[PDB]
Parts: sequence; C-alpha cells; structure tokens
Amino acid sequence: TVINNWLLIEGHTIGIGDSIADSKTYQDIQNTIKKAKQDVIEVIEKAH
Amino acid sequence: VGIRFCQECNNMLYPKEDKENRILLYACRNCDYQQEADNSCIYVNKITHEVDELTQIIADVSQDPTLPRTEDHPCQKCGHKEAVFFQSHSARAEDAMRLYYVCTAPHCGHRWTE
Ligand SMILES: [Zn+2]
Ligand SMILES: [Zn+2]
Repeated sequence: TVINNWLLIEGHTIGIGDSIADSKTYQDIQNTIKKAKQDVIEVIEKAH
Repeated sequence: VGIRFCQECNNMLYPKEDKENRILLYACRNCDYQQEADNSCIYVNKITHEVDELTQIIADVSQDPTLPRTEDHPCQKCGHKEAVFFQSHSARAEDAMRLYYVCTAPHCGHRWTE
C-alpha cells in the first residue's frame, strides 16, 4: 500500500525513448557485427 | 571383380576349382560352359573407399542457376575464367568440406579440385 501510493507521485512507463540507443553505440554494434562476419568468412575460406 | 556372363544361358559365372591343372575356371550352374579368367582375384573389399567424385561428377552441372560461380580459378584446359564450384555432395562421407570445380564453357566439362 505505501509503495503504490507513493508511486502515484513518481510514476513509471516504458517507451521507444527507453528502447533507443545512441549513435556511437550503433557504430560500435555495426563494427562488431562486421568483424564477426569477416571472421566467419575467413573460417569458411580456411575450411574450403 | 566384375560380373561375367555365360554365352549360352546368359547367367552369372561362378568361380569353380580345377583340381588337375591348378587353374581357375569360371563356370555357370545352368549349362557346362567354362572359361579362364585374367583377374585371378575372386573378391576385393576396400573399406576406406574414399572415392574421388571427379569420376562421378557430371559435366552437365554447369547449367545449374543455383550454383555459385567464381572467376579467380581459370580452367586448366581451355583457360576459361568462369567456373562453377560446389562441395562434396556425398552422403556416407565421415568428414569433408573440399571444393570441386567444373568449367562452364560448353563442351569443355573439365572437372578438377585444387
Ligand atoms: Zn551357361
Ligand atoms: Zn574449361
């Protein structure tokens, strides 16, 4: 009861602003993905 | 190795022993046709059996639109650049990822494996 009636003051939500990252993070993620795909390609070449 | 057939009944020739001249004779069970063989080996069993598919690869696979193509591997015979390639495409192969190549130039059909 106490926490609910206090939460009536602070509030809570979830949204796109909470699910969106920053440009630097997007660059990091894309770099990591490209490196991983390149490494998989290298492994396939060595196997062939 | 192979199967050889009698010329009279056209049945399989089983090996029969000639206990007089110490020689091998192929004889059938339908008529009394005899023969002398050149293999001199009744039975052969290889358990490795790592057959190179270059005998079993058809040259007609070059017309497949779903196969990858490369131009960094020119054909040994006709020097054509583009050459289809694929993997072993064999079941009962314990482990294999080697590539196989077929030249895409018509009537060349060169099938190698670097
Ligand atoms: Zn016969
Ligand atoms: Zn060729």
